[PDB]
Amino acid sequence: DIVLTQSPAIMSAAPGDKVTMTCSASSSVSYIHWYQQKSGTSPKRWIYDTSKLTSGVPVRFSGSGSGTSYSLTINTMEAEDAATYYCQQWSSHPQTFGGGTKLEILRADAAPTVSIFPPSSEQLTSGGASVVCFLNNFYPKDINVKWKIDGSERQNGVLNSWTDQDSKDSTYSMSSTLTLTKDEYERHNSYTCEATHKTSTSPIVKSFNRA
Amino acid sequence: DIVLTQSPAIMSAAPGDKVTMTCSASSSVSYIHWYQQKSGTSPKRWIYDTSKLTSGVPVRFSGSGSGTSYSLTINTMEAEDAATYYCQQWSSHPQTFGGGTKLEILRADAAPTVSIFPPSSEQLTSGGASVVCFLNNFYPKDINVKWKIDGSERQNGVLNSWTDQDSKDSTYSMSSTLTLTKDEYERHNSYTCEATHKTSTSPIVKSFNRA
Amino acid sequence: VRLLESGGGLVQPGGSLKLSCAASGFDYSRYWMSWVRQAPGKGLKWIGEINPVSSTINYTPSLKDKFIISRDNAKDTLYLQISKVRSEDTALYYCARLYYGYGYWYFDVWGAGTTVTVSSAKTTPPSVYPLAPGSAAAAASMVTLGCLVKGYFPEPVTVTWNSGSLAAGVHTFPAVLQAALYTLSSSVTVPSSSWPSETVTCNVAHPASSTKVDKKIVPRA
Amino acid sequence: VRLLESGGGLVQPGGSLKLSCAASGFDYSRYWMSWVRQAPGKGLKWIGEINPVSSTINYTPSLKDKFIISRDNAKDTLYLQISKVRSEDTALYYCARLYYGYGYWYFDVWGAGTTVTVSSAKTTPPSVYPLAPGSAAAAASMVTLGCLVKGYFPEPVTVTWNSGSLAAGVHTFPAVLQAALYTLSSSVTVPSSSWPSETVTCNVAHPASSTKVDKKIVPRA
Amino acid sequence: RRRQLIRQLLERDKTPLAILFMAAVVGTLVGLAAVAFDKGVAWLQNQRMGALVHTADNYPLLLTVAFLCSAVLAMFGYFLVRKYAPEAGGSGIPEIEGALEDQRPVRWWRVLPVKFFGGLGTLGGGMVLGRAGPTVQIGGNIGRMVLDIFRLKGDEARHTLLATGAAAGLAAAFNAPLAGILFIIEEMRPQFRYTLISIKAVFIGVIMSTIMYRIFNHEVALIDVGKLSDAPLNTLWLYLILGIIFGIFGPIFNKWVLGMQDLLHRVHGGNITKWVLMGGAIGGLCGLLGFVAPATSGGGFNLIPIATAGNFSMGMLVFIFVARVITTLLCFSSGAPGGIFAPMLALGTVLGTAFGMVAVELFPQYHLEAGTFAIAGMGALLAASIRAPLTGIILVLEMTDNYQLILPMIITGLGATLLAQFTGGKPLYSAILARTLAKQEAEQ
Amino acid sequence: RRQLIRQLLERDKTPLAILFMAAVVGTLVGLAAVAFDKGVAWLQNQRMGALVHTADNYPLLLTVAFLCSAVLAMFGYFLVRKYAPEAGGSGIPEIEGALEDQRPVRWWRVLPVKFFGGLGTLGGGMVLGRAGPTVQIGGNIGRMVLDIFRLKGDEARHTLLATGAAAGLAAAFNAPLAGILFIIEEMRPQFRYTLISIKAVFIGVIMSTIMYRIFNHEVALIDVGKLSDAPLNTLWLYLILGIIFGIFGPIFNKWVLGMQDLLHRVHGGNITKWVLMGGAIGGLCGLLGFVAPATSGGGFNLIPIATAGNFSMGMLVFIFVARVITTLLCFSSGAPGGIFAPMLALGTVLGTAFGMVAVELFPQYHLEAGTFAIAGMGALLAASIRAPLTGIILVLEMTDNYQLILPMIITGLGATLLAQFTGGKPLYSAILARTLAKQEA
Ligand SMILES: [Cl-]
Ligand SMILES: [Cl-]
Ligand SMILES: [Cl-]
Ligand SMILES: [Cl-]
Ligand SMILES: [Cl-]
Ligand SMILES: [Cl-]
Repeated sequence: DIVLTQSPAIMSAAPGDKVTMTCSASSSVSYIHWYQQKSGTSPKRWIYDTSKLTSGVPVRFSGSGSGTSYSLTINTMEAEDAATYYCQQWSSHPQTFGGGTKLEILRADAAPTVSIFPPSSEQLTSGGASVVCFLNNFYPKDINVKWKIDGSERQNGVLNSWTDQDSKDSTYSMSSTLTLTKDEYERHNSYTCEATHKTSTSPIVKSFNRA
Repeated sequence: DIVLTQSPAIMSAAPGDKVTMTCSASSSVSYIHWYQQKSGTSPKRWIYDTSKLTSGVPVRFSGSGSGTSYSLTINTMEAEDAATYYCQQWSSHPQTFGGGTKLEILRADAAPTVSIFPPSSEQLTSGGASVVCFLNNFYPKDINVKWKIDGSERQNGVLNSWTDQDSKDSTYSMSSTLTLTKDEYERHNSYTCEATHKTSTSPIVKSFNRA
Repeated sequence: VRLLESGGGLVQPGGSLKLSCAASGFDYSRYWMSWVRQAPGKGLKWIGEINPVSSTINYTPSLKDKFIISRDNAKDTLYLQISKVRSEDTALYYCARLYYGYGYWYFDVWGAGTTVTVSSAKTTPPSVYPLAPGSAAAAASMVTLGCLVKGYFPEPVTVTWNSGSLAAGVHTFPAVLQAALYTLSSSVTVPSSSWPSETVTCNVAHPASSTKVDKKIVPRA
Repeated sequence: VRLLESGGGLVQPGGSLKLSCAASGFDYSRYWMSWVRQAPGKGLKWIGEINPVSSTINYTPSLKDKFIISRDNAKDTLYLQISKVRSEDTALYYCARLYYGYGYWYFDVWGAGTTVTVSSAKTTPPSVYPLAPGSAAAAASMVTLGCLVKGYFPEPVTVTWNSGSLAAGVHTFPAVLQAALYTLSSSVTVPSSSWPSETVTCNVAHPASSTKVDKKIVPRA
Repeated sequence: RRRQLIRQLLERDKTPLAILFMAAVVGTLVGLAAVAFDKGVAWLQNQRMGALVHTADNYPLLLTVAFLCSAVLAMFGYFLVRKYAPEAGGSGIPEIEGALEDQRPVRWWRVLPVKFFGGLGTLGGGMVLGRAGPTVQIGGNIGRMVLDIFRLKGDEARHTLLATGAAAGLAAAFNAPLAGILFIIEEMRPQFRYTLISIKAVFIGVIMSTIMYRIFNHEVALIDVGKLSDAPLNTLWLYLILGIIFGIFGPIFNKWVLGMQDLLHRVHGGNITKWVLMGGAIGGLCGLLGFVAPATSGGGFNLIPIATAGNFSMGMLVFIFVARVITTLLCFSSGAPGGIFAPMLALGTVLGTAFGMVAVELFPQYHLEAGTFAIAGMGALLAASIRAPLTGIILVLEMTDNYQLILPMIITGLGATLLAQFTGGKPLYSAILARTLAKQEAEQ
Repeated sequence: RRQLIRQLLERDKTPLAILFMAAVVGTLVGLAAVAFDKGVAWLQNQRMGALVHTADNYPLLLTVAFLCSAVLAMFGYFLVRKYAPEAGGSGIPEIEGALEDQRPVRWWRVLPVKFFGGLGTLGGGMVLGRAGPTVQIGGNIGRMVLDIFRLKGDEARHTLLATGAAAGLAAAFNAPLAGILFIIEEMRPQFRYTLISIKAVFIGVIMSTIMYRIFNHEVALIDVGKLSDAPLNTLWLYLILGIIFGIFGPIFNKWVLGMQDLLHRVHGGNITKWVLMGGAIGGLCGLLGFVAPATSGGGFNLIPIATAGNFSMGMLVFIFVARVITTLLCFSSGAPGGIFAPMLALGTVLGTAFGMVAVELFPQYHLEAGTFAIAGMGALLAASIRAPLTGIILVLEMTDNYQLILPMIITGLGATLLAQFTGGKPLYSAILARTLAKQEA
């Protein structure tokens, strides 16, 4: 079983730019294939037999490689090239796919928009108390959220989730949700949400007081 | 449109006999076909192109003819041949079928077997009262059923229905059903069913009394 | 290799019905499908034929769109639409598969059938009543049972016993019409030692009515 | 040409589910069908492949019958049975159509794929809470709203706004699992002058739980 | 000289109308004949059932009549050859092939009745003899009989009516017109000197017969196998290999068939009774096998479909191979009035299939189907033994209808002769002529 | 006899050196055949980005639609009149004669000429095949090697020339069988035994076929699907159709021939009267390739459409005659191209038509016009070039309807049966005879 390993695991380059991803085989392969996979859709056959673009593939795309190492390339990559490319062989049974490479529309830094929310009145009516805090549209993806109850640290009960790069503005958005017991919550006032992103030296705070 | 007309419309001969049915065309035809139709079944491709028995057709059957007048024959027919044979042409469009020929088997006497039935309890529960009386497996088909309520004639409401000769045993079976209103029925006792057939001089009676 | 055509039934004069015919057991393509109808008692009359790619379709000396044969090879199904129907259209409609010998085509494998009755009646289910021997049953070597199927429209009804499992000694008389209603009975002779002791069931089916009933023949208690 | 595979879903460890793949838009025969699965986050992994006449069937290296691929060309459908399922079996299952160029076969045309969660945890509707800005809302040019959808199982939930009629400025973070329960929030930025004044409604749907709820985001008192 | 050519070009394709019209009568006759033979052969193998089945109880009584029947006929076959037409006994193609070069006679007034009724015995009995040769030979004589009855003169009318009679024959035996023609003009025709054989004349003959065969064999292929899978290029070399194997085995099988026919000449010395008896011997032997392991006996045709399908196991194939490889020699080599053409197909099919099953499990990534190889070799043993690649390749296609496999079928049958050459051996049909031709003289 | 007996025993022993060379030939022929095929297209492509560009101004369109063709067309004729007159035209009569050692293989000249030469005539839009062009570019390839390796002998000259031809025909229609059956039914010296090794040709044809496959896979040239079958009661209909092709056979031959004479005047022999009359018929064609393409171009593309029954009886006859013209006018005008492929297109169209008539004539035969469209796709070859077998087998090889073999032969046979009994001769052999006699004297 060939061990196809696609080189860049993740990569970003401003459109129009030329980009190239590797795909090494542990042993020897020939006539590798490539499949493009955009979020929410099944894989699509892009390039095959090492370099035959598929009926539809922009002539922007180029295949290549031999025996132990192959590669796929885009002369002037577009925005609609953002996706995950999977090289796969079957010059040896059983077939095998590569770890995949993920192409992202590198863009200019974007300050994150921070919106904080006091637990719904309805949820408080059940012992639950979720303090949601959004961090919408920012680049790069690295961003650090930190909560402060009544002006103090806190990492217990906190849960974050990043979205996958926006197809359009190619920004990132991640939410941080601090969960508590209606009582645990009620016994405090200040609930701040601190966001630290490249775009600024001084973090972005956004709190609200029950009082 | 050729006017195919199959000679004997109906014919009867005893198994082991040589039977032959004709099929003349108004004009000229060639490579006639024949389909066999036994009661209850769609037609079956028997002989074709004037004389090609179909995979399965006993070699008992032979095809023939020529332009104006064709024929189908059975050298020593067997009782399983009881059916209706249809010659059909398509050597001239649109295709056309013949009138058919009903083959009937001649066999030795074979006296009925009556069976009287008292209206179901469920039918009585709705004002209906049908007195069914079968007459299974006789021959010839000439059989006379006659009803007698409380020992008296009756022909009103009586309905008979014969079946068609049997493909296997060449016998007939007819049912006779007297219908009455629950009340009309209830106001009597003796319900006899008399069958008169060649096989006997004295009719066959089979009654039942509500009492 | 089977040809099973549905659609048939009851339609009021000046109506339209789409008879279907599902094929199975062979390659639908490469094949010229046709229709032929048998009028109760009468013979057969070719209706139409529609080649594979349906780039050909010829009818009998009909009218404009009395008939409208078509086919969806994507469902190996043959069709037949009849508009402005009239009594002359009440017959058994078969869909055959066409082929030939020397070349003068024949109707190869004819399907089942499907009936169309043109009338103003109402599609009426049947009533099934068990015909068990009376109390004075002279229980001899063989015992004749049977069940009655009456008050249904239109034809036909299919009566089997124990689901066909009991086929020898069965009878089903031709249905008789009366007062816009059909009526028939089914005979089934079995060995006496075989009946009371076992379960003799008559299963009736009335497609039009869309009904199926199993009457268990029980001795007259 | 379409490849639609159903069957997926929720199954308890040690279970068995028959995934289906209905093919349409091409000739099922002449084709080698296969299955490949993508574990959430991870890559693809070929499961197996079954030739036309199914006189050949291979599976990735996995013991005896963990998998049983088959096909009924009479229904142009590909099957996949997985027995004694375990968490490692929780992934998206795609059925592909196989072809080749020079001869070193490829996965030609894929399908949407069915998800398969293998868990102990019990299904669970979700509770939807409105996330309106606090009382100290610095009502600027744009106003960020959103509604929380927590405590449900299994995936997924579909959140839209005003019924999709409001698609620009929408967000739906990936759901996080915790204590056999899923939780996700949905963001939706709109023009301030556009919100309080109008009706911002978030419509969540949890097919499994068989529920649908519309939470109207009203300003905090 | 260009002076002559320029006049020859402008004179191309002008076959005497009298000639053409006669190639029609020939082809027609060849056909009716081809059928009668084919039909009669079967009719007998039929009786040979109503014999067994009638005695299906007493097993020893079966195996008895299963021997006797074949034997009795087989003998009758040989008899009608050794005592009325020695030229018959055996393929029959070497003769007609030689008679084309005016090197052997067409004693049609003798051969026709002999070869015909003679083969009904050998074949109708259950021997490992084809029907090809037998007819191809019965063919020419038909074309010759006409040539004589209408005393048509001028070599053209003797080499043409003899040639069309052949293809007419071959085609009406496999229901393959193309092959019937391509055969004459790739093997049968005098191999070393331009000839007066009119192609256009042959066609007409072939056609006429193919029709005749269509009038009685309507609606039933001889070898239905359905559209097999395709063949990518990356799996092409595997067919070369298979060819190479056929190539080295090609001449060898030829040595055997040849020597075998010598080593069998002793047993009878030349004695009619030592033959006829040794006849019903191999005969009865065959009929026995045709009830205890049919794949080893009879024509072989019937197992071609089964083989391609992959219904036989590797074990059963090898058994069938060898078994036949033997019954074949023993039957043909024994100078029985029969052929070795068809039975050679059976061997190639079986040998190919086998190759396939191995190929399949060897490279599951080529998504192979042993059935292709069963077809890439169904005519390869013809491309190594009789070294008639083109006629094979086209005979196969003509009856396996899998053109998608033409690139592979050629790459095998080519490799076939490529090794059948580079490793001794020669046209098994030409060598037989050379010998019978040499044996003609070298004995006076 | 003693000789024969020694010859039999000496059969099929082709020099390993010879065989190994047919391989290189076929291989080369192949790559070549492809490049030609590819290039032609590439150009017919430009003519698109050209029209589309001027798709706004109609007259401007019709202008560039003429110019482009003309320009190239001329470039074709030019490279022929001024560098290899032996090219201009089919190319088969030449090679065919060269087989009998009656013409030369100026490969160092012909190859570059015929090749780039055809890219113009064809790449422009002329009613010229690609068959001959390559069959000819073929033998030269097999000759170029014969020379570069001085393998001595006739066998190595008649064989490497032959295999280069089949290799050539094959890589043109992707039909190996045809490629081989051709050489040994037409091309080979028709009246005297020869030193051409079959086994050698195969290897050549194969090697090229592979070459064609390496670059053409997954797409046929003429996809028609499995057509209906054909009962015997409808066989005679195909004979008739053959007889028609058989009378029209020689006639079309007369025209093609004479027409090339009546066209000789216009230029007299003048290079400029040709080259100009070149882009004349050229530009003409390219115009038709935008105002009625069925009249112009190669014709292939409409063989499918024709068999389908997509063309009406009207449109067929239009297309027939139209092509019957552009064909002559283009081929007969000594342009470097073939008349082989376009002859197919005619037979197809002429067959279809015959079909639609047969259909409505006998609805009871449940006919499908598409079958006659195929029983004639190579019947015009069986009357004009009188090469039935190669045709029949070339059609099969690319229509894949073996069910129709019995019909296809009964037509093509009747084709030559009347093409014979009514004058005419191998349009390919007559051209040789002409070009051969006009030679001495
Ligand atoms: Cl011999
Ligand atoms: Cl043989
Ligand atoms: Cl033989
Ligand atoms: Cl020319
Ligand atoms: Cl051409
Ligand atoms: Cl040409």
